[PDB]
Amino acid sequence: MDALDLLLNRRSASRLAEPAPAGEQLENILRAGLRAPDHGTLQPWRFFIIADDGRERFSQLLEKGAREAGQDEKGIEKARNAPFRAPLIITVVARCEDHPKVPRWEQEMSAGCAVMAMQMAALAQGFNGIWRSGALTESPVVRAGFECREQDKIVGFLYLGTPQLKASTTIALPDTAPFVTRF
Amino acid sequence: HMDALDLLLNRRSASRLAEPAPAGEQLENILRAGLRAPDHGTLQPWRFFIIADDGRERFSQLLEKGAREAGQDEKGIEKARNAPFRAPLIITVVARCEDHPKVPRWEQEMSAGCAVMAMQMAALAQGFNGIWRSGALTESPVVRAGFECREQDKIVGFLYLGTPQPFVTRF
Ligand SMILES: Cc1cc2nc3c(=O)[nH]c(=O)nc-3n(C[C@H](O)[C@H](O)[C@H](O)COP(=O)(O)O)c2cc1C
Ligand SMILES: Cc1cc2nc3c(=O)[nH]c(=O)nc-3n(C[C@H](O)[C@H](O)[C@H](O)COP(=O)(O)O)c2cc1C
Repeated sequence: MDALDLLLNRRSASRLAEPAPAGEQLENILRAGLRAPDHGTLQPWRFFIIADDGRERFSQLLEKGAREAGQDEKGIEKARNAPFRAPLIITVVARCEDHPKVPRWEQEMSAGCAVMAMQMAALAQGFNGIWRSGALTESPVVRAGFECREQDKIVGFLYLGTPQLKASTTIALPDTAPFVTRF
Repeated sequence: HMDALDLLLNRRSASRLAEPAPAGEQLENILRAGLRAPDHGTLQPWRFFIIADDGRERFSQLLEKGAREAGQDEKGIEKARNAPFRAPLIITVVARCEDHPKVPRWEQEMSAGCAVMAMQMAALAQGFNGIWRSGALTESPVVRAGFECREQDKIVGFLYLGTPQPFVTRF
């Protein structure tokens, strides 16, 4: 795949199935995330790989978080079923530290950029994924499951796999006119 | 041209930048890359500002004003005013945020931040490069007013552009 083409046509996929990226292709995804821009080279990220019986453990963690948040039956059921929408999930935590010259939001932003880079690396190899978050990124139960300290943040659950639909190449490039001004 | 995977795995920024800046169709490609940022709710929560030629001088004056009104000393004021002349082109990205309970503010800021990275990568993909900068004056009231920021908006980066010269756990 061409680099400019990937960037111009970057699309996510929510319908995902086996096979998951694995072995060297998963390692390529992880290294792409570690190349996220990073003010001060703080490497403010932790990555959790969720696969196989990890998905069942993730289901139990999310259900407990949904119950603890007071969600209704439908929300608890959605949390229970969430991990089985893809064969692999990578949870990205912004691991933040007190650096007076590097604001917290910049460290979080670097972790978020890692998510996007990993989705792009998936796409570049014939896989795809979708960056998901929702209210349970803020659940104490869920954050404790991902070893969050008080200043850390879950910035995404990146669902990964083989997309059921090939990424469309039949769609026009975005229009810049409403978003761009000359300063 | 450039392999997509090699772009991602070897991605690097560049701070030493010179003319020529990307222009014409190559700049348009950079902007279109930013507009493909992941976007929860398709809120399109971004505004881009092209800073070049006389806009660099106007940007310089705005930063100088911000440093001056914050009481910085002469060195800080001069560093602020000189900053835009380190690259032939700068793109300012504003996270233009709206109240949607299903899409918290931080996610919209994230989308705008991802737009910066995508634009930097599009520069790199075309033989240019750049560096995402921010600094303390992104918060300056006069600087935010210069970029039309409402209280809920945020300057997430100044992307300088030109011609260049232990983490993983199994759950
Ligand atoms: C920080 C962040 C959080 C997101 N969270 C969700 C989410 O919880 N659920 C969802 O469907 N999309 C979410 N999205 C949007 C998707 O990742 C994706 O961009 C969306 O499906 C639009 O498709 P596209 O990327 O192909 O344009 C999020 C995006 C960002 C930047
Ligand atoms: C939100 C954000 C703001 C940043 N601001 C600056 C900055 O003001 N000055 C700077 O030298 N680097 C800044 N960086 C880091 C650079 O963009 C770049 O990542 C750094 O020079 C490391 O080079 P590399 O991207 O090639 O790894 C910032 C990064 C992020 C994510």
